[PDB]
Amino acid sequence: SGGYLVLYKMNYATRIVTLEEEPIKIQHIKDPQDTITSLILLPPDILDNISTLGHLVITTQGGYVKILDLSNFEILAKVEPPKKEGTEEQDTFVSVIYCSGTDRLCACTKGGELHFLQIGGISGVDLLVDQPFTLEILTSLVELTRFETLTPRFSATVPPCWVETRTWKLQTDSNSWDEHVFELVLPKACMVGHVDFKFVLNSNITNIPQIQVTLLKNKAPGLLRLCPFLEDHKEDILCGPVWLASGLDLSGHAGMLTLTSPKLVKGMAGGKYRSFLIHVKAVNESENLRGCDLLQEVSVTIRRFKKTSISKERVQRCAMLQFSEFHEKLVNTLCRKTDDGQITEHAQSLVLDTLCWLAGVHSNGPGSSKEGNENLLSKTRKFLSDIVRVCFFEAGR
Amino acid sequence: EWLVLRDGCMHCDADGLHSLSYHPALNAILAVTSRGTIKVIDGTSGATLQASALSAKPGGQVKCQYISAVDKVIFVDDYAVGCRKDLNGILLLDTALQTPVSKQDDVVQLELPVTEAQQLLSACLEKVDISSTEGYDLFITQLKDGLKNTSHETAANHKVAKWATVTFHLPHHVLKSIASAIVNELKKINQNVAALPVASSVMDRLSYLLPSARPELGVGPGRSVDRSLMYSEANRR
Amino acid sequence: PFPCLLAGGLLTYKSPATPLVRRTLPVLLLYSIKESDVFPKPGTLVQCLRLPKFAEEENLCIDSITPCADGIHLLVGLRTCPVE
Repeated sequence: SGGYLVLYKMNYATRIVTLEEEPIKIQHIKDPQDTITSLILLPPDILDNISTLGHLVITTQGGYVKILDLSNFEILAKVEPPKKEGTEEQDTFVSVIYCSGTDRLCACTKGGELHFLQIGGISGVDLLVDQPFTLEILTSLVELTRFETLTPRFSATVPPCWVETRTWKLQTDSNSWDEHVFELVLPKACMVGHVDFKFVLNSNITNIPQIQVTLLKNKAPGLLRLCPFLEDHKEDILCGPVWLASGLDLSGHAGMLTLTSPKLVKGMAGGKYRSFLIHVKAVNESENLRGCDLLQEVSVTIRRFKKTSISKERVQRCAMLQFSEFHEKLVNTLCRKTDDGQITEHAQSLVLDTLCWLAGVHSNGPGSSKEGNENLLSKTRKFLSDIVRVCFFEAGR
Repeated sequence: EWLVLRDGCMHCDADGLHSLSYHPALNAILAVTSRGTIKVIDGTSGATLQASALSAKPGGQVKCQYISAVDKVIFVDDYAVGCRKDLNGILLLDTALQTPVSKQDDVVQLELPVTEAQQLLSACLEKVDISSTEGYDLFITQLKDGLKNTSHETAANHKVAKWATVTFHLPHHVLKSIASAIVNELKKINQNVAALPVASSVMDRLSYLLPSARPELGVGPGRSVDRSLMYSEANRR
Repeated sequence: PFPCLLAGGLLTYKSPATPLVRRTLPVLLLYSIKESDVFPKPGTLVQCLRLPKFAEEENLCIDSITPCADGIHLLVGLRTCPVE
């Protein structure tokens, strides 16, 4: 026989971890050439991109790779071993592991080769614009506006010149003083809210350095002009390019940057992107540290959008971005010209919350078509006197 | 029928592969050859990061396994079982299965990173004068040759540079005296350089490698503790 | 719920033929691990699970033991034990 697969039952009857004598499942490998040498269990959630017990990948004696449902041990996927180069001999697979970086099954052959096996291969939505400005829907919009802190920790590596919700202190290294790439990987694929970038500079700084930081979409592996490194990855930019002056404190020794963009949410709407790149360059027109070397300390933290009770929030969040006529109705609500009752201070407050939301998200638009921005700013300036009157004269604090 | 897609192959070793291990923390394929050498391969480009012989006995049957719950790699040879975890992003697998020595004169293989070696060389050539220490010239020669060999691989690839290590096959007592001398010399000159934690870590590691060099922990009222040996965090806890 | 060590062992014993014949049988041995603070002592057997008859008739040996991701099921892979 090629071996046996016995599915037993965990016993929690007493206070001591015991086992049950009766096996739930008995499986026989009729083929002698299919003798089991190594096995790996695949979590079922990978395929989500009697309750199912996941799938098992086993290497046979003859090199065949078998993927079987653990519930019934039925041969669902079969992969024959490859041919050794220059001959017809079987390059029999010996042991199999799972490579999460490539999302593949990495198996070793008899001849020392390594092979990878890959598994797997707007209309009709209810928008958040057409409905009127009732209190409940505005409350739902505000609940969609909220943010949540990412927990647990994440994975990110930095150039060695920096030494460690995380922080890193910078050492005076000029090996890569020009370019600095910080690579980050999301722990799980979920709704990306924004990222907070905190820095501390040198205490003896009298003039502000001309240094820029730009978020970038990390590229998936194959299966006034910006710096050449940013130009190489220009087509996949997702924030900025913003300079250092956008967030300096009064002292000049600290600062702040919130990195996000409408293009960011519009591109995560496909639900594929999971890793990002932070690109840092000093742009030019005692320790004479220039630009990147001038930074003293850096701290990074990443937030997420709050997961509400309304599903398919991707299209809802992309609605207002794609359809800008909503803002015009909102400025009408601001003017109190609309006849659908009198607008209360709570509804106006939520309207202003939505307006601050859209201004904040659109504050960093990388090469985006400003036609929507032009339309909302035109609707602003068209009713600017009325809105400032109703807010600063006919409204509370 | 479940669908499986094939997209090519890469060549790991010419002697054949028997057992495998993947390290999720480093995206490193710790492929185990049938001759006992472990080839660490980067999981993002398909390039071998390093090759290690684990300092194990020749001809032994090694078996490498990875545990993601504890994030530790277990190597089981025919004689002894070792446990390893990543340090500064690299797995120090050169002495993964090294058997503990019984005497101070027994030669111990010592692995160090590139940056630690550079700091040690800079201190010993500019800021530390330990020429009176035993084995100092041999250690200096080994450090210089390792650094000049490692710099060539450092200038080419960064990941290969980080995975590259410097190996000193030196007696245990010689290494203890050199490390203690570096620590004392850096303490008397009151210079806070990166060579001091490296020397302290090296001396503590060598002490841990020798069961005969373990005075009892005297935790009791009215009794002082010898701070020089107590520098290890394990003693403090 | 004290931790337990489950070792897959193969027993070889001399039995009369129905000259002594060497018989091989694989069993699961479950031992206590956590020391006492009538709980079984560490190194003393807690449970001796017996594999079914097809393991002994074909002289199989326990190849691999792998708990399932559910936490309620256990998978045991068996293979033909070579004869000395």
